[PDB]
Amino acid sequence: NIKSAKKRAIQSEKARKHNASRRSMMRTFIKKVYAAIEAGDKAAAQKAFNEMQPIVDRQAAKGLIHKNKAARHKANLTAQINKLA
Amino acid sequence: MVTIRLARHGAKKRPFYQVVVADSRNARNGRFIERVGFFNPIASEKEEGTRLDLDRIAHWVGQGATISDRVAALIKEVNKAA
Amino acid sequence: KIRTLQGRVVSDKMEKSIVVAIERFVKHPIYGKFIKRTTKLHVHDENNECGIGDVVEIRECRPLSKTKSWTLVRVVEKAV
Amino acid sequence: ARYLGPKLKLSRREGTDLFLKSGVRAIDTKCKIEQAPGQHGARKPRLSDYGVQLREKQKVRRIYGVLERQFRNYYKEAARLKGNTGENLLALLEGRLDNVVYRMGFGATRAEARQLVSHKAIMVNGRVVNIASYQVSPNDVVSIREKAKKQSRVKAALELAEQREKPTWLEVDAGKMEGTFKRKPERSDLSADINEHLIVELYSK
RNA sequence: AAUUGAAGAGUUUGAUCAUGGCUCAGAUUGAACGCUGGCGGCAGGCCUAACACAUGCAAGUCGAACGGUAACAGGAAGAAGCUUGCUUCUUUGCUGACGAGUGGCGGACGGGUGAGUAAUGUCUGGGAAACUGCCUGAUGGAGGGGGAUAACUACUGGAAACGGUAGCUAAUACCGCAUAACGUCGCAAGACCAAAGAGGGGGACCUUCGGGCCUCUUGCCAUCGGAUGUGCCCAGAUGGGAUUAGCUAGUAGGUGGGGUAACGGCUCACCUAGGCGACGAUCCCUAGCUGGUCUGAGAGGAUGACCAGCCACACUGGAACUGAGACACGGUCCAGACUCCUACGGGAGGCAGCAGUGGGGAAUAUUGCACAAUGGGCGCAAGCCUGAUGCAGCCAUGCCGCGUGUAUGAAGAAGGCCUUCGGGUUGUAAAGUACUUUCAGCGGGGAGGAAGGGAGUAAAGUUAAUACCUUUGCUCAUUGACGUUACCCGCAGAAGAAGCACCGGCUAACUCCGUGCCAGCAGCCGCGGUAAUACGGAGGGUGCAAGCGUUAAUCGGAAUUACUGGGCGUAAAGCGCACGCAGGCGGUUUGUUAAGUCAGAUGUGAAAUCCCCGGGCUCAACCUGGGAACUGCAUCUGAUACUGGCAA
Repeated sequence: NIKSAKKRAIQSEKARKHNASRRSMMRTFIKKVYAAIEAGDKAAAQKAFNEMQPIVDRQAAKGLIHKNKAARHKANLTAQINKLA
Repeated sequence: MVTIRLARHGAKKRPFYQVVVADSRNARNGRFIERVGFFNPIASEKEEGTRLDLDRIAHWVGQGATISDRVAALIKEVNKAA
Repeated sequence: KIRTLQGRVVSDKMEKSIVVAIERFVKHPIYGKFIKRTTKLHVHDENNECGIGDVVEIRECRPLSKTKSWTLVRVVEKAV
Repeated sequence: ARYLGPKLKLSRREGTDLFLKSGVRAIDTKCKIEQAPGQHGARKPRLSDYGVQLREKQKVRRIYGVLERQFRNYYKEAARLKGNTGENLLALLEGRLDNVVYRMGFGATRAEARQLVSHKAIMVNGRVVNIASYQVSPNDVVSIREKAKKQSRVKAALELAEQREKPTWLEVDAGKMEGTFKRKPERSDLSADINEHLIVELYSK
């Protein structure tokens, strides 16, 4: 409707696309981690955890994951590897 | 933002402003944290016209509160005594 | 100190938890008679030491399940 | 909002001189007082208990020229004030500005005093008060303005002020044509024949 | 000083006393209707169709973030009529600025409505497992690069709405890289995580002579605090129905995984078989809740329009996206009903914002003026926006104030009505006479709501700088929608200004005439069938008064649900009689506890409202200062007589 709501519509669409991509990459890295924990692999899962840590902290800082969630992930996953190793 | 601001309470064509401390996104005559003085722009030429608790104002500005232009003008009017 | 209550165990049979009846003794607002009045509470206990018919003190904590925001401190008076 | 009719008729239903035509002459002499308040006025009423209470309230209102919602508000204010509600009610009726202008001899009647008050001929404390029911505080000076001073009425009215009893709670002085309401009138200082317990009991039913 | 507070009557009977119902007298209202209507002040105004909506406004702003120039006005340069001295035209964002666009912030506030919701809500009191844009304090960082994409241009699809394709460009847009804590994870060892510039001014130096460089202001990032706001939990309280007694399988709990900002069946797998319920679950009807309002002596009863706090909703049903915050009134998506446009392929809309329409209804307002004030958004500010708000319009809808004159005046005029025809009454009423001008009308004068903001100085601070900026004084023009304002003065003349109900008893106030169980009246008792104080008219009176009556609704009276504060032999009312569980109550003495109870303290019980003492509007209504109050709850400290617990 005829306003500056049109601009918020198009910006929220653009940011929807950007956030969906970054959120999807973050979730795939976390799937790498506890999909490596599905098999009994310690150092493979540690390599995947080191691969996911900067991106989850980074998406926490960029403002789309709200860092407590960031913390939870790494906390949960650390538990999984010292349940395993 | 919390704001020390005026809030219109008198009758029609006869305002009495009460200076309060409100969360700034409330209504004018709505919800406030504490009232801290008043300002009658008439009152008569008698004694006061305005009293205003400077200790609580200094407390809230210490907390981070902002002050509108009228309340700043009233503190600049009642400076310490006059 | 902490605010706590006292009550008696009304039933027992649940997996590391208990349920406690509290007896508050309140005056009727219209009639002026002091009337007994209960408050059943789902109360948590680790390792379920208290059985049925006990008397137990009880404090409030974070939620531990649905209702269940209460946890014991001291089991007294278990006498059967 | 005020009466505007035959006055001596009101004074004749009550059976008592309500001072409604004080004016030039002496005691009535052309009223046929007591005799006939209407066509069947020669009949004795055999009045009820509601009739005596009502008729007492009407006596007082028809004296002071007050209508019912205003009188009723005086009863509420006299009730809430501390003390004796009959005496408080007469103290509220005696502090009226048109009454104080009548007591000082500035008007011949209370309606003439009410027209002096109404036609901006009266100041209190050096400010002109246009209002019949202004409530004169103690230690006030109420006077006539320079306009409507030395008009005939007030002079004649002061001429008939000496025929009356010179109220104790005033400073009547007619030289300067200014007066001082000094204190509230005591119940024993006014009129002696109105029964205010009847109007307390009238409003308290 | 803050509770000075309580009325009855009519009607059962031939009469009585009692019981008992019905009814009246009071106060109130978002009121409507009937008759009447002068002025002002302050308030209030769709209670019904959460029905459908024409039209106009209700949310924008910033160039001191960025590419840029669509206009407007200048500047520079060129050419021309050339009056060689002024105009016309053109290239240049060069400048003040600015359409469109990117970007930041706001559109989650403000404003509306009460549909749903009987307890995921509200009120009161506790709590822990939290997030928090803007605002504030502290500690520090703010280095070095890259790829894009709008706008723009060129085609192109479409009736339109709206797109598509190919190139170009910027940033405080976006992304890496470095850096790394008193940050995250980890027991540690360690691992890992961010950023953005812009503006004002300037001595010297270096200029690829655009600017580097210095300084100030402002912005960015990280962490820890604070304040505010929000999310979550518990206990108690907050309608009616038992002619609704069983309800519940993610249901109740546990373990582990996931999820959220955060605890949690929030979710899933497995294990246990619980959980709720006669202290009323479940079902059904109704309903937004509260501060409060009305009534009441009070306790209560009814209610929750305005004003303020909380919740919920935004055509209907659902969903998420962006964001600090929404599952979003003037956002997105889908579906549905309706309405509209169409080239028939498809599109568009959402007044329960403010005015306004149509409809519904007994009923409820202007398609107004202004941002001057107060507040909000944006902005360094100027300022722009603001149907919030200030005001104005209409309406007796309420409350309050004032007016319609005042004094005199007996020939007790005339006329009306009654009359025992003597007179009485209307009635000092009118007329006459003498005064006054409130308000309305006319003409002048004229506060206050106006504080700020702008432009020059002077001083101080900062600094390399006597710049720039900030602060404080001083000076100069100014800033009012209301508004021919409030108010004051002058003018002319009583001149423009009184109705409505009632008169048998209750209930204040009476006769005549007309009608004759009719016409009709009525709240109850009841009037009217020929001399009606009850009907209709007249005279007279009574009550209220710019109002007055009727109707609807609430409380009172009603001690007719009785807690205060009732009853049960015969008026209604003792189970047909017992036994007895849960429940209620419990002799007497001592000791202990202190739960009830009592006393004090602290925190809270929002503000307004009620009450008290004051203050301002000429008074009043109204506004307002301080107190009291909010009868409560929680915690701590005591007392131990009574009740309870425990022991004897």
